[PDB]
Amino acid sequence: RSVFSERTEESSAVQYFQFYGYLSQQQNMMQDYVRTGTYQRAILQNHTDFKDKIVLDVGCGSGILSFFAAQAGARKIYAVEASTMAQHAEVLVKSNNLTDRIVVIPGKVEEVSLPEQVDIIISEPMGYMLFNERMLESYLHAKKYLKPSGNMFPTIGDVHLAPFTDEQLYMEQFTKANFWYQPSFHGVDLSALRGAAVDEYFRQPVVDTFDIRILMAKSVKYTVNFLEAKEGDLHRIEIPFKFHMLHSGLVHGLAFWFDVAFIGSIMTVWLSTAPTEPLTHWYQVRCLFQSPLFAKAGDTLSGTCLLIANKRQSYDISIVAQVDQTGSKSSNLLDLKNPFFRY
Amino acid sequence: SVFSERTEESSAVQYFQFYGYLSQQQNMMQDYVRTGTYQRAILQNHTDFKDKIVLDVGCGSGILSFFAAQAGARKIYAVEASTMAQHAEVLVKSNNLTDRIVVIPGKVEEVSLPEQVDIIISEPMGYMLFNERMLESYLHAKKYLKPSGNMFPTIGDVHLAPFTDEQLYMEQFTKANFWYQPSFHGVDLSALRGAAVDEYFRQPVVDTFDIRILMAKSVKYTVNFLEAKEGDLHRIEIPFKFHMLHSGLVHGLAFWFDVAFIGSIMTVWLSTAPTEPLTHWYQVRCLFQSPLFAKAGDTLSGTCLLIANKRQSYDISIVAQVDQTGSKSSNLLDLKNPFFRYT
Amino acid sequence: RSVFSERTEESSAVQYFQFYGYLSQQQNMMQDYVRTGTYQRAILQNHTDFKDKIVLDVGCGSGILSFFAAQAGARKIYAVEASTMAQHAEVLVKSNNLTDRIVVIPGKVEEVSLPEQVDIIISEPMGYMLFNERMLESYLHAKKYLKPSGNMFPTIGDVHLAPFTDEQLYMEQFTKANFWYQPSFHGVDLSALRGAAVDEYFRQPVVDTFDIRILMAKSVKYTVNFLEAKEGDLHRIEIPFKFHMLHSGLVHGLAFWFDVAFIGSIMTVWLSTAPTEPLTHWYQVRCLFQSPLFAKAGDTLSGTCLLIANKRQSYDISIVAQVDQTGSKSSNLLDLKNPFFRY
Amino acid sequence: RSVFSERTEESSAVQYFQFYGYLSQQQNMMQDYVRTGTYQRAILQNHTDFKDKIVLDVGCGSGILSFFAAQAGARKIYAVEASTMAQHAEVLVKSNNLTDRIVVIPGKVEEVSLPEQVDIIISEPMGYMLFNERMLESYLHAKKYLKPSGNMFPTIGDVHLAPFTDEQLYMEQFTKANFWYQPSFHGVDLSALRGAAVDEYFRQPVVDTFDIRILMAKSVKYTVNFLEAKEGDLHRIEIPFKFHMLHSGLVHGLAFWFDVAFIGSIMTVWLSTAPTEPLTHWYQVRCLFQSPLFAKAGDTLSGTCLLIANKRQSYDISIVAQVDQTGSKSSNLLDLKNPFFRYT
Amino acid sequence: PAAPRPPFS
Amino acid sequence: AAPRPPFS
Amino acid sequence: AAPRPPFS
Amino acid sequence: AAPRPPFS
Ligand SMILES: *CCC[C@H]1O[C@@H](n2cnc3c(N)ncnc32)[C@H](O)[C@@H]1O
Ligand SMILES: *CCC[C@H]1O[C@@H](n2cnc3c(N)ncnc32)[C@H](O)[C@@H]1O
Ligand SMILES: *CCC[C@H]1O[C@@H](n2cnc3c(N)ncnc32)[C@H](O)[C@@H]1O
Ligand SMILES: *CCC[C@H]1O[C@@H](n2cnc3c(N)ncnc32)[C@H](O)[C@@H]1O
Repeated sequence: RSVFSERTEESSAVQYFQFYGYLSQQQNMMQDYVRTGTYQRAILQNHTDFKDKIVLDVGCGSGILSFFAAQAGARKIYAVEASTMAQHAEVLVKSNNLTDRIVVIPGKVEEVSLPEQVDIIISEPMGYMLFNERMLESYLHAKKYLKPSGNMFPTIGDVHLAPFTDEQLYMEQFTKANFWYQPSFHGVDLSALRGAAVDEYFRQPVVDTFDIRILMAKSVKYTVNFLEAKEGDLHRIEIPFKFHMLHSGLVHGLAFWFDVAFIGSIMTVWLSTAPTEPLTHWYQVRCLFQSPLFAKAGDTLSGTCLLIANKRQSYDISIVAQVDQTGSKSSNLLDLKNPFFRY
Repeated sequence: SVFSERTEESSAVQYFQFYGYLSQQQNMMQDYVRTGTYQRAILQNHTDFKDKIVLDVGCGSGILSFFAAQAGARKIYAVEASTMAQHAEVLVKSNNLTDRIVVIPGKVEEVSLPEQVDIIISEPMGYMLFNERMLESYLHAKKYLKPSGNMFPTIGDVHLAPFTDEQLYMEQFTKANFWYQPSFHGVDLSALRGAAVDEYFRQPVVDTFDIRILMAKSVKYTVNFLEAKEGDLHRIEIPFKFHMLHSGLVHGLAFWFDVAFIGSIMTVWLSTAPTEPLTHWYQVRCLFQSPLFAKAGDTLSGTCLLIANKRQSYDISIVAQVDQTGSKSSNLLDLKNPFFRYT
Repeated sequence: RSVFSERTEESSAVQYFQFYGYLSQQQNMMQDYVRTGTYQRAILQNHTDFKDKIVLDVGCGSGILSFFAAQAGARKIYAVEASTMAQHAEVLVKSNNLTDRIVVIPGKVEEVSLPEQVDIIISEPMGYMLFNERMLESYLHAKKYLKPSGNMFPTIGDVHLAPFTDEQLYMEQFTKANFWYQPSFHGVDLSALRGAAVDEYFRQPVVDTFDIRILMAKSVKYTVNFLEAKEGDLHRIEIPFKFHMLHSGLVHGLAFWFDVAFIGSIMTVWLSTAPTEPLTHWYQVRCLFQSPLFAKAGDTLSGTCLLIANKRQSYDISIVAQVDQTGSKSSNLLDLKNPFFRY
Repeated sequence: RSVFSERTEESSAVQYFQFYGYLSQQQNMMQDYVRTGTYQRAILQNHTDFKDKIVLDVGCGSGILSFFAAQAGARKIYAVEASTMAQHAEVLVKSNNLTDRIVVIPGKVEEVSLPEQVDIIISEPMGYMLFNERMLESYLHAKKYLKPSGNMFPTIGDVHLAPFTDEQLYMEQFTKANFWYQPSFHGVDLSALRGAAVDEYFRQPVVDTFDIRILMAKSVKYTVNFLEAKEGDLHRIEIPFKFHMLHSGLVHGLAFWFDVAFIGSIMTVWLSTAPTEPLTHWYQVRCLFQSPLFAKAGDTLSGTCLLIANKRQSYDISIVAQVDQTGSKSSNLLDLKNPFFRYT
Repeated sequence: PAAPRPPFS
Repeated sequence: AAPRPPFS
Repeated sequence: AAPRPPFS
Repeated sequence: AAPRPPFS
């Protein structure tokens, strides 16, 4: 009956929140020093946005962000977490003698009740490629508890996409798929499944990092302004792109990364997952074309990245791209929920 | 049905989604020990398949049914509940075996077969043999088996042996001690260290090891698939009494399994023992909460009790003591969520 | 209506003999010091087989072998060449003051007329893989002019074949065929020809050299005895093989090389094109499988190589090989007249 | 029986079309982006010359040019091809869902029958040095299917000639031939064939590329207008030249390249193989003089390049040249069918 | 069936 | 976690 | 000899 | 389509 349960298969939500119940997964994100340190930097450097304020922390996990809000002078912090990690968060609140300022509220942010409106919302709603997990809609949904002119940390999110050339990666995945090309695997002809194997392997986004020399054009930006957007805006995301090739060669796909900005009263702090920046636990995301497109320097590669939200808390991505000069055209579908962790 | 009564829907969804991926079929097929030995057992016992009715429980891509056809099977019913059954049908057609291999999508507890069979083939072994609870579907399929019919595999042996691995034991606390700091970004996390320790010890460790860490001849618990009922797997009590061949600290029990294809011509063995070439099942180890010192010649007695649960796996209770000293330890592990430590 | 014209299409013969009319092609062969040095060694070390004897030189080109026979004291040497190189051979005979001993007779050995029977025939009838060019049949045909006690230089030919592993070569060829995989080459879908492209590229024998460590089993030998064989014996050449694999890995194809032996009265002299020997202009020849077979050390790779002579002065080669232990089977055809020169 | 067979030895035609039956040779040409890209732009950017028109594609190969004509909106395209590649083009027409618009006709354009006249002919008849393969004649022969005011893509072809200096290319010929100038190669005196070896190398036109700084005079141009020329005009091609030397030095031969122009209703597109342009699979062609000719800046190098068609689908090349100010003369005879591919 | 957050260091 | 561990 | 030279 | 491979 809640916004969450109507857009989410129970089976998906069970494993999703089960994953976040593990302390080792909290450690994994907390050890990302770029992510944790930049979050603390954004909050403390903008202490004026928290001093004697009312705060809501959506998906607080162990509560680290609420503790940062407390360090910045918050009057009262509501820390909403839907996994069993909420129990461990309450333990930390009591062991750090902050019961008078951090109030853990177990449950989904779409289902819990708060005693008052808040001045500012803090959260880490970013999945890999930004949009995975569909936590951004929960983050936006929480704005029902936000006073007018209330702030949000992060405030905006920039999605970047750029074409890349990586023949080794394309061959690595093509070689994997060519296992189903064998006409006599122990005497059995698999070749009929060759096509379906290619589809499956190339639907997998490749999550790892890469040298920036593989990019063949200036990135295109797609901005989500969390102060303005409605959760309905993320059900069908359409990202048009028109790249201007800076190098000639084979475009094997598009690389993705994201930045979020904490636009506070003292300064704007950026948290970037770009390949030009130190590595984070989000890495970067690349979508492979089944067949690379050939482009010349000065050519334009135009197309559209259409992200359709599914009830498994992820997106089905369709990427169509064409070299305008030759009409060479590539269409691809990706299952953002089945990534290939290559690093 | 029998299957749905013992399985939570959330677990069954994610379980069959996993087996819907051609890449996961490929992972098992590429295991030469696994695939080769199954082929060897079926072909070298051709008289058990020549002009016979065959049932294949959980056929996946159908490789075992093709092996049964190579051995001269008259009619092969291949049952698979995951969407991989659609790919099996494709391979049946492309291999011109539609007249001999009938693919039936669905659970073996729910589908309908038109005739009894002479022999049932299957790969129902999970890691530690019992994970996935496929052995119960394999045994449940005997309602379609003609009297005096055979089963490939015919018996399953799970082996338990005590091991010493100081490094493995200590790394649990090394990982948990991340929480043992009084100011992680100004936050005191020490209150969750105990919860982190417990979380790691609930995880069986899936990887391989040098056989020199074993300190006693293994104890063997046999399941005879011809005689056993699926009720025999809801509660598996494995008493053990190890005659210690070496002196040292026993940190837990190591698990592997063998399986036998008792054919009319010969008996073929598929083994995942650490003394054999590695397989995709690796081996499984369960730690004691505390190590037990045992002199070479002592007896280390206790029980390993596996209790089936509705997550298609088992809760593992282990108690052990050094009889000559009375020193005791135990542990309780969740087989459904192991740690893949292999590098 | 000669033997040559019956088995040879004229368009093939015109291009064939045009190639051998170029002095640059004579230089290419003559500068193969292994080839030229070994021929001179075989003749001079067996001078008694030539002293005051009548010699026939089949396909003499510029006449070098005839000069070697004259150095060994031959009384009369008939030097037959069907290409225009015969006129250049005449110039060298006169300029070397050997008009009294070397008589150039232009034409095809199947069509010219010799004034007398000869004691020994000398020739270089070996193409790459030995059999290409079908010059061996002209060599055997020339035995109509050979005395009963006569000899042949070379006397026998050994063809060796062995399985190799060379993933890079396989990927190299498959990358070229994958051009015809594109679904939008300048907006044109080429994928329908993908199959024909792979077939075309993999019917090409690869002519180059390789490191002997890529061989996975001891070579099998097929011997042609030029003293005993008849022309018709080379119309259909069937070379069965059973390899005992010495290493595990992917068998990407079979490698071919040949040895010829000059069995003289004084000593036997061998000319080898084996990859364990110094490189010659014949190099070695490899036939690639469209899909490699996987074999384990100790398996047997058995099959047959069938060479059917065609009217284009070459052979249509059929190679069938199977890993006996698993029934993995690969069938391949190769157009021996359309090789890929890779060096 | 047909115009093609009357002018082509059977043995040359078999080899010639077996070569073009290979997908690897289609791929070799298609991968030439200057070539394939310029044809596409010539056709698409003159869409009005193709929209709802009837098209003849002479020697279509894999049919790529017919697909560009369809992308331009042609109604009916007759794609003629004599090699076995015709069967591969038929597969692509089907798999690209164009069986209603493209009709593959296997056979020689001189022998097949077309059901109707066409509005425009498209082809790639250019061999190296333009004239090799003698495909231009099949292209002009095809005009029997062209309407009175129909067009041709390409519309004209320009071959360019220029004298070059390349001391190292010249000396390389004798370095190779001097293999024969030894008195005891394994005891045999080969020196009597050295002269024959030299003659053989000099008869080969050299196919590769070069720095434009080796050209010593502005190029002379010989033009074929495909809308007006007849087949017989290409049996004997006389190209007189009168080069006004821009640099002093030794002239070692003449360099050749060619451009074609697609003269459309909207615009004219040029495909150029000049050494000033990006390299194509045609490269450039150089024909050496038997002896170099010294010429000073300001001198005139006059002479004639005569191309005589032969029945091996190529030309015998006669080049004669002299420096007018000195009378120093040189010539050479070259077999265009057997060039030396020197590019590395 | 993968993990929401990728493993790191 | 996956029923069958990743193998190579 | 090849009517069209090998390219790239 | 040459009978003998170019050497060196
Ligand atoms: C990237 C980390 C997300 C974080 O938030 C929690 N989460 C996810 N979805 C949630 C809803 N709807 N309500 C509350 N918390 C929610 C995850 O468990 C994780 O800790
Ligand atoms: C270890 C591989 C198991 C294999 O069998 C399928 N499976 C699992 N449980 C099943 C039931 N109850 N009926 C039919 N098939 C079943 C798995 O999907 C996998 O392919
Ligand atoms: C490998 C060099 C062969 C050599 O022999 C000549 N040749 C080939 N076939 C011939 C027949 N039938 N008669 C005479 N000479 C023949 C080739 O021209 C080459 O020189
Ligand atoms: C340069 C590519 C030529 C191209 O055209 C074909 N061709 C050549 N000569 C032909 C005649 N007379 N009729 C039809 N096609 C013809 C070549 O095969 C190649 O594809």
